[PDB]
Formats: sequence, C-alpha cells, structure tokens
Amino acid sequence: WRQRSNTQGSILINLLLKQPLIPGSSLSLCHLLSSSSESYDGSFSLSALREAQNLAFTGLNLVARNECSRGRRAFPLCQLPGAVHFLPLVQFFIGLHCQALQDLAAAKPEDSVCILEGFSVTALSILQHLVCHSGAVVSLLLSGVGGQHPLLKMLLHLLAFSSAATGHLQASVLTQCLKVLVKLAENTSCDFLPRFQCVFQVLPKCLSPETPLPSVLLAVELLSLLADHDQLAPQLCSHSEGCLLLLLYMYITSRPDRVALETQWLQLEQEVVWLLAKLGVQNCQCNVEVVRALTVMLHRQWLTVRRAGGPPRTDQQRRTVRCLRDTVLLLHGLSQKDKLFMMHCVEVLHQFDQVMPGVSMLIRGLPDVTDCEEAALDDLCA
Amino acid sequence: WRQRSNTQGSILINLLLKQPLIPGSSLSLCHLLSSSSSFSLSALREAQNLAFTGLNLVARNECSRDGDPAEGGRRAFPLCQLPGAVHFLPLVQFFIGLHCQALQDLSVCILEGFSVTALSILQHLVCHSGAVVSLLLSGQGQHPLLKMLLHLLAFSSAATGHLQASVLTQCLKVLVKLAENTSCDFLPRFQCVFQVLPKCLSPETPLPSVLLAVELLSLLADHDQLAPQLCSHSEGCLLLLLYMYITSRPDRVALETQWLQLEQEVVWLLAKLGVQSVRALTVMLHRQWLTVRRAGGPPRTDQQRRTVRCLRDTVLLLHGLSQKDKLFMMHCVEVLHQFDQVMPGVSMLIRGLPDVTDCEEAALDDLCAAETDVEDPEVECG
Amino acid sequence: DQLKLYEEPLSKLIKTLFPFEAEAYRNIEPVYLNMLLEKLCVMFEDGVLMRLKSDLKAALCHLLQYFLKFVPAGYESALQVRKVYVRNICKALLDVLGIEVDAEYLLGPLYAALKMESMEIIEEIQCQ
Ligand SMILES: [Zn+2]
Repeated sequence: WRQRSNTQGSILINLLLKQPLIPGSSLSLCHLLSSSSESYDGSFSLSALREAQNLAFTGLNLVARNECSRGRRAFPLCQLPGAVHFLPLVQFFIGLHCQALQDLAAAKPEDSVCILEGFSVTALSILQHLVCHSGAVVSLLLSGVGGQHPLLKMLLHLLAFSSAATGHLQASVLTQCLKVLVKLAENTSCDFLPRFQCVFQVLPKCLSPETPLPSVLLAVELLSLLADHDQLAPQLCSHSEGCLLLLLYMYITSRPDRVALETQWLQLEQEVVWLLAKLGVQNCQCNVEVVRALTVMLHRQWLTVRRAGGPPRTDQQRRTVRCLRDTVLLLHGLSQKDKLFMMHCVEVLHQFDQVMPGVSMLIRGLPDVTDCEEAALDDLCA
Repeated sequence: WRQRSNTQGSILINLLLKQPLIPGSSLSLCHLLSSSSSFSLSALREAQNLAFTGLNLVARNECSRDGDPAEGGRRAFPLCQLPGAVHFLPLVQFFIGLHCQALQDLSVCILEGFSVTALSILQHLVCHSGAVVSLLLSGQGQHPLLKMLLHLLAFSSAATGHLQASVLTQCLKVLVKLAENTSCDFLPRFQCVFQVLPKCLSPETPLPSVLLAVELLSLLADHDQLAPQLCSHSEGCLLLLLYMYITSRPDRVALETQWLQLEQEVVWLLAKLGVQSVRALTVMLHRQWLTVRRAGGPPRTDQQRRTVRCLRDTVLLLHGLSQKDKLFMMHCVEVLHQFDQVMPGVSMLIRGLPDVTDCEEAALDDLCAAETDVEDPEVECG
Repeated sequence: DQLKLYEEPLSKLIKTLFPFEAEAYRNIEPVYLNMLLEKLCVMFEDGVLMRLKSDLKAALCHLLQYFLKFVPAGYESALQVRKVYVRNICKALLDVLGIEVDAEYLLGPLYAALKMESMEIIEEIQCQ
C-alpha cells in the first residue's frame, strides 16, 4: 500500500532524524550531513565530502517524499530509492577510518580515528535503519563484483580489522557492523548467502572469548541466519581448531569477564539454542562439546529457577523457562543424533541427572506442555 | 488526493533539510548542532533536542489529510496546524537571541550567518503552518522572538553593512510571510510590528528589502484599520519615501526586472489603497514606455510582458487618481511633457494588445493627451 | 478529446512556469522542481511519447529542455541523481525515437542532452 509506504518512509526518515541514534553517542544523522572534519582526504576530499553530503541530503528529501511500495527478500521492507542516495555519504564516512585502520596497521592517527569511529558508529546505525525499511539499497549491496560491493568491501575490511583485535573502539564498531550484517542476512535471499563466505572467514575472530557478549550475540544471530543454505550449513565444522562452534560453546560454558547483569547473560544462550534448533531442522568435538555446554547451561538455569519456583511473573523468568524448554528439546535431539552423548557427557552428566527430575517437574508445572518435550524428557529418563 | 501532500504540506523537511536556502554560507541546521556555537551550551542543547523532536514530529505529522477540512478561518490557504515546528521554534529563538545580543553591542560575525540561516528557517516554518504563525503573533513582549526580530529590523535600519543587509531581506521575507499568513483580525496585533516598517522605509534600504516591504504594505493595507494608521505618518503619509524611491532609483546594480517587480507591487498596493477607500507614476511610465516603444511589437520576452501589464495598471491608477481628485492635473504640469508624451504612446501600445478591458480602455479615452505641441517654427531649424 | 480540451492551456502553463529564459529556476524551490524531475522521469518510463495522442508531447519535451539546459545540474537533486534521471530519460527517448512520424519535438531534447555530454567531456579533457 502507498499509505503504508508513506508511513514507512516517515519511519525511516525519523529513525534518521532523532536524538543521536545510539544513546550515549552524542553524534546524530546531521553529525554526518555537515561535518567540519578537520584533518582519507585524498580519496574523500572535503569537496568530495560535501558531494557525498548533498547526495545524502537529496536522498533524505526523496525518502521524506518516499512512496516505496514493497520469497527472495524475507520481508518486503520498502525497496526505497533514497537509500542508495544516502549510500554516498555513508560510503564516504565508512571508507573513513577504514583507510585509517588500514594505515595504522601499515604503521605497525588514533586520536582522530576515535572520533572517526564514533562518526562511523552513527553511520552504521543509519545503515541499520536503511536496511530496516528498504530493499533498493539492500539488493544493490547484495550485487557484488563476483568480488564485493564497494561499501560491502570497506565494511568487511573494517570488520576484519575490529575482529582481529577487540580493543577500545573496535568492539563497539564491531557490534554496530554486525547489527548491519545480521540485518543484511535477514533481508537477503539464498543466492547472496554464499557471498558472506568471507564473513565466515572473518567470523572466528568475532566468536573469540575476548569479544564481549553483545558482539558475539549478534555474531550467533548472523550464523543462525546463514544456516539456511546448503552451501553455508556445511561451513560449520571439520576444522580442528574450533570451526566457529568449539569457540561458541567455550564462550557459553565459560562466560568471559561476565561484566553484565543476569538477564544480559542467557541472551547468548537463547540465541545459541535457537541457532542449534535451526541447525537441527536443517563428530568435530564440534559435535561433542555442544553436549556438555548445553547441559551446563540447562543446569545453571534449573538452579536459578529451582531456587525460587514461583510463577513466571518477570520477563526474564519466562525467558529462562522457555530457554529451559527449548534446551531440553535440544538435548533430546542431541541424544537422537549421537550415541556417544551419554558417554562423552560424563564430566557433567551428574549435573544433568540431578536436573532431570527437577526439570521434568518444572516442565509438568508449565500449563502449556508440548508433547514432544514431554516425551523427550521421558526418553532422557533412564 | 490521498497523500494530502503531507511531504509538501509539512515543514518541507526536504527544504528544511537542504543546502543553504540563502546564497552561500553552506549551513543545513544540525551542522549547527555539530556547531556547539542564552549564551552557553546550556539551553542550546535543550533547544537542539526540541528542534530535533519537532522535526521528527513534522515527519510523522499528518495534520491535514485527504483534503484538509479542519483548517478553517477567514485566512485563505490555511496551511495546517502542524504543532511540530512549534518545538523547532525554540532553537531559532535561542539563535536569534544570541544574534540580537551580538547586535546590541558594538562580538562575532558567524552568529549573523547563523542568524540569516535561522531567518530562512523561520520563513520555511511560517510557510507551512497556520497554528505556528498564529502563536508567533499571539505568543507585552509576547513571544520574545517577535520583539527581538523587530529589534533586529531596527538594528539593520542603521549601519547597514552586508550581514544586516541580508538580515533585512530575510526578516522582511518572514514578516511578509507572517503578515500574509495572518487573518484580518491579527493585523491589529500586527500593528506593533508594523510600527517598525518606517525605518525600513528609510532611503537607505536596498531593493530586495524594499520590494518585500511594499508586499508587507499591501498585506497591511488589506486591513481596514492598518491602512489609515500607516497613512497617518508625517512625511507623505508614509508613502513619500516610496514614491521618491521610484523616481530616485538609488541602485544601479539592481536589474530593471527587479525594479519592475517593485513597480508592479507598488501600483497594486496603491490600487488596493483605492479599493479600501503622480510624479513617481509618471517617471516609471516614462522609463517603461521608452523601453516598450523602442520595440515595434508585442513583448516576446516575459519581462517586457510584465512591463506592458505594468503600463496597463499604471494608467489604471492614473485615471483613478484623476477621477478621484482633480488636483491631478496641476500635480502633472511639472511633468506635463513626460505625461503628454507617455499617455498617447502607452495608449497606442495597449491598443496594440488584442485583449481589451474597456475600463483601462475607458481610461485611455479619458486622458488621451495628444500631440504635445501646437507647431514648431520651421525657419532656422537645426 | 479529454486531452484536447486542455492541451493548449496545459502547454501554456508549461511554457509560463518553465520559460526559456535562464534563472527561471530560481523562482521555484529546488525540492519542488526535483519532485517535478522525478515525475517527468517516471512519465518517460511510461513512454508517454507513444502512449499519448497529441504531439503538442512537444510541451513535455520543452519542459525537459528547461530542466536540462536552463536549470543547472546539481541544484534540485545531486548531479548523480539528476544524471541517472536523464539516463532513464534519454533511454526512453531512444525507444520512442525508434518509431515516430515527426522528430522536431524530439531532436531538440537529444541535442541538449548530447550537448551537455559534450561540455562535460570538454571539461574532463580541459587541456589534454
Ligand atoms: Zn565441529
């Protein structure tokens, strides 16, 4: 519809206009439209800067006047034209500090690239918004040289940059670019899915333990989005070091640095169990490790819920118990798929056995019980 | 008619978010938010957030829909309520307060460029909301921005310079916009702002401010109480300055096309002065008649077509004054030669126009000054 | 006939709102004429030259001229946006060029477009 089209264009432009998009980042969409930018000025000169800026301003006018209407793309967001006209300014500002991270890698400056990286955080928020309600810019990106789209190339470049080292700015800009990337993967089709194979190479450095939980959470969401491809699903294991699985499970088992509240924790676990369900509905130690990690997560959640059964009144409580439900169904799937399950889970098997009657009692306590999970628990009983 | 031109009928956020409306200075709005530059970041960021919120509101604002039956009043072209720009008003209020403080003292100049961009902003605001302009006028010092822009007009009336020269133009733009956007009842409260116009009627003001001032004079003379009050001045009932600007021709860089805009506005204002109830008319008719008579046919260019219509309504005003007041003829004797040569010429030229009026044509048949002579001595000629 | 009864007033309104004389674009706000530009773009995507009945098409081509030569590039929209606009334009102009009985109202458009192309080529070979 066109009324809905105009409302979605208004929603996009608003998500661009607001208080600085990413709370705490004092910079906004204007923070980019008119930038002093005192000193790559060669590839992106101040004249080229104003060129990208008025390109963007024209595109913003267009999406103010937007009527972009709507199996390939999961959701018919907008197919909005003004998005690729913002693409000049964001391309400029994202090649910005990408050139500079590359140069600092060549030296191996920082005082300016911190500001550049804040600018690019705002730019990546704009990117997320313009992949929120769009599809002209979303499809144009998916059209690489093979090869890759220029903006896609520079964002993957700075992504590998931030994924190699999780220092001061790299973690934040990494979180932002992974948000962009999971939006792309949600909005693409199966044809462009093999194009993210470069991201599959960049991804182990992202799933490293040193990376904070928001980043790795977005990375797991990206992996689960990628799993819907016969070419990407095999791109999980047969790699001895971790294959982006052993790393994930050592992260969920041993949460690194744990600097967050409790409900922040288990967000990763929910994404992980949803991802493993996605993989199931589709022998590394990639197969063996997911068993003990799932058991230990189920165990800690069974403790946190058994200490105070009560009613599921807080949102984190119902989230934890639903995580318990999908976790036990996943454990039953693990027992179905492998026979060494009981044998190689012995190091934690006791913690699973003590949870088993408690977790079954909890499940029976739920007024809603999927018979699959009930019979799964019964099979887990020995 | 379903979109209602929400995008055009809005603030024109595309316009509000566009390269400098004024010639140069390369601004855009939060570029000013990027510009940390009622004297502190205190309440500066408050006004900035209020303006960003109002921008998001107007983007989401659909005050008029499918035809706008809500906008009612004697004011023709009631734009829409649009409460959004209300929240944008504090930012320009603060910037123009800083500007007025920089004007009252004998400072910095960038605030004045920011000031004129704020004036252009105001012009855009009052361009697209009747509720906004109604509160601008209503709210003694009501709506201190109004009193301080009057003070800006006074500050620019003397010691013109170049920045204040632009301030003259843009402030006259916004006032004539506010004036034209207000109903007849608001002219009585517009009289306070009208009291400042005599200083803009000083023989110093440049041509753009002059023509905008004549437009404001017409908008005020549409009122039945504002016209005699404005004509209650001392020099020539406030019109002596205007008439001597016609004859004086103070600017030579000012194109005669802009002069013709000025002339048509003046003659239309005086025609309205007639419907609400000579030297300058004659000299402008002299110039325009020379220009049209040097051409041997209908004006093929648009500027000369407007010149011909100016001849039309100018002889209309001339016959109106002569029939109203018989002192017209000895108000003509000092310029009787110019008159007796232009009247037959312009009357034959309008006879050259195929369309007729029979009223202006009755005027031609009424005045018809001919032959300007009796005969010249052929003896010792040349 | 519905077209015919307002053809000539429409064309007069085109010529008046879009006079030949330069600076005529300064009278109107660039976002106005920019949405006018995209409008004419989507019109040529419709192949109006074939789909319409009366060639007096000449008025819309004259409007296209007004846009191209009298109005500078980069004022309403960006030069790249206006560029892709006129790209779709001249492509539709070619499609209609393939089949037409008279060319007067079309040859001028192509001349203006190729003229601006020549000028930008000269600028990018400014001295070489
Ligand atoms: Zn594996």
